[PDB]
Amino acid sequence: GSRFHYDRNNIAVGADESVVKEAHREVINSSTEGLLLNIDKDIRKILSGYIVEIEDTEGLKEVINDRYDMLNISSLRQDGKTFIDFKKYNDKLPLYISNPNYKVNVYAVTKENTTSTNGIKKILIFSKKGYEIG
Amino acid sequence: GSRFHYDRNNIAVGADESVVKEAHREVINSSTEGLLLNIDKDIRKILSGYIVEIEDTEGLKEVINDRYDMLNISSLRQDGKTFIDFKKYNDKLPLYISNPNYKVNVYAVTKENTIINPSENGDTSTNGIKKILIFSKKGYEIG
Repeated sequence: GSRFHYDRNNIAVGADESVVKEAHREVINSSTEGLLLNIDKDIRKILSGYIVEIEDTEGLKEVINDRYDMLNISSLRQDGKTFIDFKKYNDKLPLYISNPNYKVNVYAVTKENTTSTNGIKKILIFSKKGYEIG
Repeated sequence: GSRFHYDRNNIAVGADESVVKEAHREVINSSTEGLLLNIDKDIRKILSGYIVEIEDTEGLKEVINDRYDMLNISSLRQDGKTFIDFKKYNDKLPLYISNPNYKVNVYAVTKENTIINPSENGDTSTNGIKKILIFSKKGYEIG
């Protein structure tokens, strides 16, 4: 099979979940400001961005960057590493995690899956409890 | 009161300046290549690293390792002592102190005060980082 999904002009616009999931498996650093990781350029090119969501112990979810045009929250450091920035669309503040058992879920959105983010098809690429984040 | 400052996970991430300074007070060797000293593991754990600065007689200051991602100049050597390496981000050379009255200042940066990622303005400097002076000696006081 092929690692990526291609559109009708053979431009890569997506990938199966397992592929996207595996590409984000190496986290260098996590904190309430965001995630630092190495992401392959060819993976970066198939994504429109990321959705950031806090989930409480009752399973209730809150999307922090909750509009279709607030998905662009990752950028590259001078050294090539990717920072997915929780603060950018959170009033430039770190995430507030009120209980260490709350979860921070980050989802990747592929270009073929791109006002709200509900209804956006997305790929869970990071999920940790507050006590497991910096 | 409490020796350390604790984060939302009840992990120590800082402390009052008096505690940090006191934990670095006793230096085994100071040279232009850096500082050798014993630091308590529990203090090491609350630090992101150190900023090294040369300060002339007129008070003009030069930070040697000036970036948010260059604080990591400390390590444990074979005997468990900490060595704060002045060469690491100094083009791999020892500090050049032009005049023996000039100072070398070293500041510690605690985890709660560290800069994890550059600002949205794209600033990668330590200017403005909150930091704690833990060593300040003139050239003639330095090996």
